[PDB]
Amino acid sequence: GRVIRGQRKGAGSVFRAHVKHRKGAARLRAVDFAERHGYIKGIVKDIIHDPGRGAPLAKVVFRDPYRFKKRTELFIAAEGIHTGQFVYCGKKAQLNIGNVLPVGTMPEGTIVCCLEEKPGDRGKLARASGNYATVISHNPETKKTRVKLPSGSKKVISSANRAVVGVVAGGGRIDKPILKAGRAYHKYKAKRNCWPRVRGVAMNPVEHPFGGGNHQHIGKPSTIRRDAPAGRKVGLIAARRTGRLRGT
Amino acid sequence: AKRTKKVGIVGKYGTRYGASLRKMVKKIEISQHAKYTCSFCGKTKMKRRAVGIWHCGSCMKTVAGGAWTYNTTSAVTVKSAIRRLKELKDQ
Amino acid sequence: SLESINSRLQLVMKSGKYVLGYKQSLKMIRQGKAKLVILANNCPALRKSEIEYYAMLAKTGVHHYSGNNIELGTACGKYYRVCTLSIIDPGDSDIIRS
Amino acid sequence: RGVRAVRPKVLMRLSKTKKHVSRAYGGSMCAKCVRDRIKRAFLIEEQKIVVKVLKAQAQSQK
Amino acid sequence: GKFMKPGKVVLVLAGRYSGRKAVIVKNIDDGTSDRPYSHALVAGIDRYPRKVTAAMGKKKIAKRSKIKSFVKVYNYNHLMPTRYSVDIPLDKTVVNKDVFRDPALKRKARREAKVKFEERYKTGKNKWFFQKLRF
RNA sequence: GUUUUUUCACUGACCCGGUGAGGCGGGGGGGCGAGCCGGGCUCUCGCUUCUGGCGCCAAGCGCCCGGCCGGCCGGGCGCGAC
RNA sequence: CCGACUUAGAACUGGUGCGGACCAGGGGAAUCCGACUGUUUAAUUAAAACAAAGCAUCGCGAAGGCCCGCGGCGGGUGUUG
RNA sequence: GAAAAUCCGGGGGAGAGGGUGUAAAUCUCGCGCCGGGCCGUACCCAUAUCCGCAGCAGGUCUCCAAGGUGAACAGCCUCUGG
Repeated sequence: GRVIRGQRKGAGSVFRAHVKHRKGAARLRAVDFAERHGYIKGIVKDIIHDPGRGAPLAKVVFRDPYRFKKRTELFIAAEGIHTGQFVYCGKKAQLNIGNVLPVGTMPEGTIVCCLEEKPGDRGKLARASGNYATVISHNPETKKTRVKLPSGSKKVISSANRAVVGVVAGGGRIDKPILKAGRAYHKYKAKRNCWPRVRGVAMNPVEHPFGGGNHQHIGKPSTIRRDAPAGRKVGLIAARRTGRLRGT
Repeated sequence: AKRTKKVGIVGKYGTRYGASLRKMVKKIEISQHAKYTCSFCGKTKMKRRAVGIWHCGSCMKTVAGGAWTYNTTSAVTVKSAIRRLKELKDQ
Repeated sequence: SLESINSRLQLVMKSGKYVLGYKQSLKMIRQGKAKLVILANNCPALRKSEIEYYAMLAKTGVHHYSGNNIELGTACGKYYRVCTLSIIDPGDSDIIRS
Repeated sequence: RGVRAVRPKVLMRLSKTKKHVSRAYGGSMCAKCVRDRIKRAFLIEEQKIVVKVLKAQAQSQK
Repeated sequence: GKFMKPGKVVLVLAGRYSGRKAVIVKNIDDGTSDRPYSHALVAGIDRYPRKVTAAMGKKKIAKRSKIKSFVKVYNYNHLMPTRYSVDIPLDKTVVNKDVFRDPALKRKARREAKVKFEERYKTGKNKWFFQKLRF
């Protein structure tokens, strides 16, 4: 009769993200006349560390094309970006690393990142540390650029939506082992309350549907229905195939 | 002197964490603390500040590199590939 | 003529009169002694145009060495790295006509 | 250099000469990267006039 | 030629007049016993003549283009030489190194450069030289 | 014709994304290429990429319009900015 | 000319007493379990239990997965990919 | 590995200022002048002023920190203080 941990996680208060020292929302620049019809120049001020993000960020200070002010945008830092590098953004901007442009105006087999899945959403795809999205093909009619994603699944996109050229920085951080539990404690204090993972077989039967028993077992198949209700849906969710994977 | 046979920087972990998990991590732990050859000055000063962010303590120029190495293998092969498709577009 | 410049640079170091460094070469440009200025490709681009604008006024050839200041220092027979090099008298070198 | 290291709300009291050094971008920017942003502010502006003069060539021949 | 002439325009690179435009009246190629560094005395323009517009007053325009000049010895590396040059006399009789003994004499070299930058501003010759550097 | 109805795009509720709702769509003036013996057209670009400066509150060219003794002391309105 | 603190050596010597009080590790050979550090039933269980790094599948490319909510163009993960 | 109040410098140059003075506009210089309301302020702070029914061997956040012995804020002994 007690709510399971996942149901409690959904509420808030405790299982929310620790957004205090987070150095801001990593997003692209907003589309205007200087993005759609040509390009605009803005300098990389400083590559910076975002607590709760594996990849670093970049304060890229553009000049405002309308106002006397000078705008500053928090980009996902492409691997090989540096301070005082000119990063150009728009249609007529060149095809080199950091130099963001819409996917219709770059060839196929091109590595992108911080890619818009819908035109305007301002950077959503392939934008964790070291992830590369390829430009598979083009469809000049209907604007359908097929894009291979870090998962591997190809997405038909609207070909008028912008990605920063090159892979995201902080690449290959999952190669280093967390050797001691303390390093993992410090990793998840930066993000949200989810780390010290209590396995269901250890939990009592009132808390978790894998609980109880004089032996520490499951007893029921852990592979569960997609329809399965709020609290029961536990273990291998809607598992097509399960057990040990061999080859491809 | 020579003070450890075949534990390097990962000698600081002592007996803990495994043999293969102090035979694998040494490769990372060496590279991330390595004073690399800077490209902007030449000065052996490319010191890792944080994760994927490499800083020169001479020019004061911060570079978004790999996590443990200044340039990961699959970031420089991309750079040449982006530069190859660059020339193949413009002509 | 890429590997011939490593040979010619030695023949200024051994025989000719040279000035390795920026501040000392930026003067020996201004003295009207600089018959060549050699820059490394990883020199500051402010200092690149700074030199190329004095060598406009001096009417002197700015040779862009196709290596970094670490490689240029090795080519110029030193153990220290050097971006800017100016030649006062090449000695027995065709560096100006090459 | 030439500006007092002091609590920020103290500078109401300090005279003008205590707070800035006598130069363009004096007491706001370091003199080393002033004289790099005087040269660049000129040498980039010189390069614009070479573009103004090379534009006066390529159209007169057609 | 040897590009540090007594007619060359020169950017002042450091000091109080950092970014001010100056014209060399004397280059001293070797080091004098007083100033062992290779130096060149310039007479530049401290306060610039302002951007002037049509349909202003006659008496109003006469207030705008008031050049306030300076006179100063700088080094060759506290100055930036340009490709520009100004045809200006600036006689040795006033604009001189004998003028750095008396603050009364220095009100005349500040006044001598003032006039010959003022009454040759209204010509439109050397119109680069009187427009302030943008930084 | 009338309705049952598969299949393409239509927008107009309805949903989503961005924005400080800042240049969208046709058309014209103005530059690159194509075809006829100054001629009238079919389509393309429409201004910034060698460097850790600078850029806001318009210059310019038009036109009416306030006094005093056709000459002397200014504001407003258009392109510039179709 | 002004030294401030130790290390080392040898003498001599007491009724072999002398780290003189105080401070302050019992030691070895094996077995089972848990790698370790950490944690745990406040008031009978501090454990071989929990956690753990590592390892392995599973779901999901956002109108999405996982979850919350009486409700919503609602809310958490999400300042996310 | 905090924001924000707050403060300051800079870059710009719309303006303002006086006509050779009894100078002006102006000053982050040195004096001078006037003012600063409102609320808390005693004492205990723990083997007797707090919380555990109580002068309850429990619990309860900090600041200062002498001499000797000694590796030592260890233990023991002593000074001020109690």
